[PDB]
Amino acid sequence: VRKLKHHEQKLLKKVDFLEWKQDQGHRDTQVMRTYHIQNREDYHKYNRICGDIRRLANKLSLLPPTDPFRRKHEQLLLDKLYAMGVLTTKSKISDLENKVTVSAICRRRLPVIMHRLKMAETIQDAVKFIEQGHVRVGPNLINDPAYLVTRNMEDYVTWVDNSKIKKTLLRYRNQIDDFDFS
Amino acid sequence: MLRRQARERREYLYRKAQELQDSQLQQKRQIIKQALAQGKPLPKELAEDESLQKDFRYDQSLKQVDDEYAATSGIMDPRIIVTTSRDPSTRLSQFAKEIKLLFPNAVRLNRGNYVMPNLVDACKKSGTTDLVVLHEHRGVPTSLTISHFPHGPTAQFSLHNVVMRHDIINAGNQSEVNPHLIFDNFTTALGKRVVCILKHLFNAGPKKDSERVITFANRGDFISVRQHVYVRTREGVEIAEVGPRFEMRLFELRLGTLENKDADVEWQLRRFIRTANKKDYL
Amino acid sequence: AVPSVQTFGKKKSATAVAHVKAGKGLIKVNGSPITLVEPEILRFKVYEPLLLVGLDKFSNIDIRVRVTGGGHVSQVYAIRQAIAKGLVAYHQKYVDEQSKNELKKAFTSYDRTLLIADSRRPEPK
Amino acid sequence: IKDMFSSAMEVARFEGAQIKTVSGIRGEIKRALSKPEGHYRAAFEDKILMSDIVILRSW
Amino acid sequence: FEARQRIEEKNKESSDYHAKMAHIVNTINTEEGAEKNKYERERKLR
Amino acid sequence: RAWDLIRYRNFRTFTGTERIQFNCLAVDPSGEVVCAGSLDNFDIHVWSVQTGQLLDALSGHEGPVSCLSFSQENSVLASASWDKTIRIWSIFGRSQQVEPIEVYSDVLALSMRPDGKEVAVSTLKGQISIFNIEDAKQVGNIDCRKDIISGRFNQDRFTAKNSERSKFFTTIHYSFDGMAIVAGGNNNSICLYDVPNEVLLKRFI
Amino acid sequence: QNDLELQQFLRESHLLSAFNGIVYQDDQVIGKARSRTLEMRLNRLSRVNGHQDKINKLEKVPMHIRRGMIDKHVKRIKKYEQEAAEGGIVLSKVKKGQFRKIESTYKKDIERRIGGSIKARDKE
Amino acid sequence: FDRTAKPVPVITSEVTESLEDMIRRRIQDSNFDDLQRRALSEELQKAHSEISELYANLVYKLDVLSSVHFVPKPASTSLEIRVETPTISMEDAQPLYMSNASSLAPQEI
Repeated sequence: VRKLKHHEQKLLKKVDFLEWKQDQGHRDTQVMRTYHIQNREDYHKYNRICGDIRRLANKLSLLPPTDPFRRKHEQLLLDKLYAMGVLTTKSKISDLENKVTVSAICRRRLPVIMHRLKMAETIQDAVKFIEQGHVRVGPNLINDPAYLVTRNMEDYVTWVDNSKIKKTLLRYRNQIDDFDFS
Repeated sequence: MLRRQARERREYLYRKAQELQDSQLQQKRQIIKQALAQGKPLPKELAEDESLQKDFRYDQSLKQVDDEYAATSGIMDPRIIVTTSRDPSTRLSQFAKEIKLLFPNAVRLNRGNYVMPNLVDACKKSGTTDLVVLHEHRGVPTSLTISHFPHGPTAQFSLHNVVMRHDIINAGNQSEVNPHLIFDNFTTALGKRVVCILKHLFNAGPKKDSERVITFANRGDFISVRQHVYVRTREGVEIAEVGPRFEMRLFELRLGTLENKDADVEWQLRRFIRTANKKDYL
Repeated sequence: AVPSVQTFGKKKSATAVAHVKAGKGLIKVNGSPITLVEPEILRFKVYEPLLLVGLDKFSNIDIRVRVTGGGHVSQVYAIRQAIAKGLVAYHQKYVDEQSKNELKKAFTSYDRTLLIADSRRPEPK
Repeated sequence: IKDMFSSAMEVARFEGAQIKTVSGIRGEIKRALSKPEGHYRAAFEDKILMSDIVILRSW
Repeated sequence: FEARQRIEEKNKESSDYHAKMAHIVNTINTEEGAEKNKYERERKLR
Repeated sequence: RAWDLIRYRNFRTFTGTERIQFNCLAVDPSGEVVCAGSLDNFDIHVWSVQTGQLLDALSGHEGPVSCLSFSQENSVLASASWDKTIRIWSIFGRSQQVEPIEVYSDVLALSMRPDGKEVAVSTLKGQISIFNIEDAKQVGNIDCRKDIISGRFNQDRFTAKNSERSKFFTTIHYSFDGMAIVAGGNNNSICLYDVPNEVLLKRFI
Repeated sequence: QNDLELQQFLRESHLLSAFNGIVYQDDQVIGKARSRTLEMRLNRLSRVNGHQDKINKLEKVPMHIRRGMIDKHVKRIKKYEQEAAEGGIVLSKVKKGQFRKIESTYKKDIERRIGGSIKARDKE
Repeated sequence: FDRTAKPVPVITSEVTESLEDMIRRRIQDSNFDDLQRRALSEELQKAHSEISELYANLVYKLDVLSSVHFVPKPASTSLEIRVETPTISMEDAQPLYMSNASSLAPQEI
């Protein structure tokens, strides 16, 4: 912590007060900084599900390469994860080990969907807006940031009517019709 | 469904770009597949990459109609609108009557004051599959455009030797049974593309004794379309000619609906190039 | 600084923007008064948002309408739609909700196309 | 195109021929116009200009 | 009529000429590069 | 799927062809046809009950079909969807007739009078509009978003006054004399009204 | 010699017996036998044209535990071949610097961590 | 002079005759290009059963995580055996009942 001299750094090399090997390079912290994750245990709650997908993918690739059970369940899991939005392509089954990843499950969260739909300028702005209760999917208002938005369910991410944000974008283009409140 | 169809076309062309980008891994995985099959040594490029083989453990369980028509090929019958250009002449209205009698599951729509954007939107949310827009020149019909609607392709043809069933004689009424099809020498990949376009606007699975047939016979990029009824005699098979005959020539085939003309062109007729008249399905 | 309200009225390709705010009672279409809206046989199509509910609703507010596009009858239908739903939105936001839905009930009993256009067409039979 | 022919019979004789401007813009003559006699309608690779000359190379 | 006849005879002439030139090119390649490589092979022994 | 309540058997199962999940249904009075709508497909699926087949897929909504109901007397189908549109389908007997009624905002919970004359839709504005079916014009509406008790959640950082979570009714129902509407939603008030006078009879916490 | 299924069965007889009538043909081989069998086939195919410094990458093991792994494995090898030598038992013949491949080699997956021979002594 | 494209073919009696006997050959051989209407082993079995229960649990928590907007399982024409019994006995434990029929129809007995 004091920038050890040469004899000290030679004499105690494995000493590190910040980065440990159980930390795994602080990647929970790293991807929760990237996608602005509030609570500490969401990374590991997603890591359990990525481990489920990859455990099944291992145990399913250990079946013989031609039997219809392996082919049906590999294709069925691939279709389910593409439809949910974690996987970005349902083509190859090496996605079920390589491209299945806590960052993919985190890119499917509601503020990241928002920021990619240009509905907020950054992920922290999207977090603030859906905490303030501006965003509804479908009819019903969504209030928490961790909400996972599937591919067919991202067509209905809008703002609530009577939103001040909806009002100011309509009045920026002065398409505001005050009959329907905005 | 505006946003759903826009993002669905977006995801489809993303997946298609990703396929043509990572289609090298398909064929080099094929190389190491046949290297396992017959025990022959593997090249240096496929021998020193360790990640591809430990993906090949997963990928050893991998393995006609094309991407726009593949989802609902024989599952569901088509639904076709036939409409004219705008303020049509009476011989074009007779021809649009004849084309709506050609295709089963086709109706005809009066055209006037219909903008093509909101016409396309009304069709593709009322659930129709194909739109046939017919263009004339002083009675003589000169073009037909077929647009497959869930962001599918448009094939634009010109029509050349048009003789009409209304023009010939009172030879009777048509048949309107689900016909049999004949496609003669559609040999290139553009030929199979045009076949799939022209034949996914007929009902799947006619009767085996369905007594009317309609032929699309390619003769040097000039698809002769005739329609015949038949009755099989003791010595041959007797063909009578019924309904219109023409020659359609594909000059354009692009990959969106009718409204934009910002769609990517799959094929269009290069007319003024130096080697234009030297090849077919050019 | 003033309580003001903006609405839109549309028929085929005409479109009319109506700004309603508190004032002395003047109703002006394209700068000219409302009593100049030609073709002069549909001036009562323009007037019926006023005569259906009384001029005592318009005695305290001033409306202005800007109408572009369309033709003669599409412009008078855009004007009457803009005036009607602008009066409804003003009485919603700055007067009471009971007069708001009394106005909505009166306009909807006359014709709801004062408030909701018929917009996307045809039908592919 | 104005004056390389004197009559619609001449243009009818020469229909479908490939022409080009001096800019190398390739083209094709399509149909003789009716009232001005040697005038015809051609289609080119793209928009030619008013300062061009079309050319029918014959032998 | 003259259009169709002249186009198809020009296409036939070009497709004949390309076959003839490609034939003489790779016959000069094969049955003389074999002798070039034979001379190189019996010159490498010296 | 269909359930005999005599022999306690699921005797019929109807699926589509598109692998969608169904959110509302409606049966015939003369129970030949079942009908169902999804929130991800924009179509209405029409099955015969006697045979099991998929009789039709009605199309024409441009938004997820939120609610279905068959009129109990004249057997006309009324669907209503999040494209701000209620739609009336004459299915039986050679018509294939569609009448779309537009409305001000996106609809959830249509309901149908016992005589089939009128239809009451609940909208996301907070209103209950009542339409004459045969002459497709609005008979009258109730403005209900100010007699709704929307509480404050513990996690949210915006007051119950300014919330847009539950100031609308996701389920409404006619009384059997046709004169009242009970209504409830994602809020802790259920409200009932009398549709001639369009006034709140009573609100229950 | 040019029978492929027979020779594949011959050189994958060891780990089939380590991770098992018996099955040997692909479309019947369940997990760890399948993974190591396919990996062995891919190694044997890729050892022709691929570079020798790139085909057989060892797993990164630290020094003081890889050397102990090697010492205990050589103790197992010496004990096995000494027990067989004082018995009558005829053993298969290895080269000079290689490790004798035994049942613990096939079960413990030891050659991914220690290699087939100490290549520093092979180089020198 | 050279010409750009081949002209449109004139349709004469020879080309209609050739086309018709092409159609006749296809139509008497039924060469029609129509659209066409759309236990194992102990070790393999227990491998299948283990990945089946893994697949079941994973699909359950993926649906709950996805907030049950999902896309359903494809199709399964399964096979159900029902014994005959009173529908009193097919009910819940309470003092009452709802129907005293037998679970099999007369045309099933």
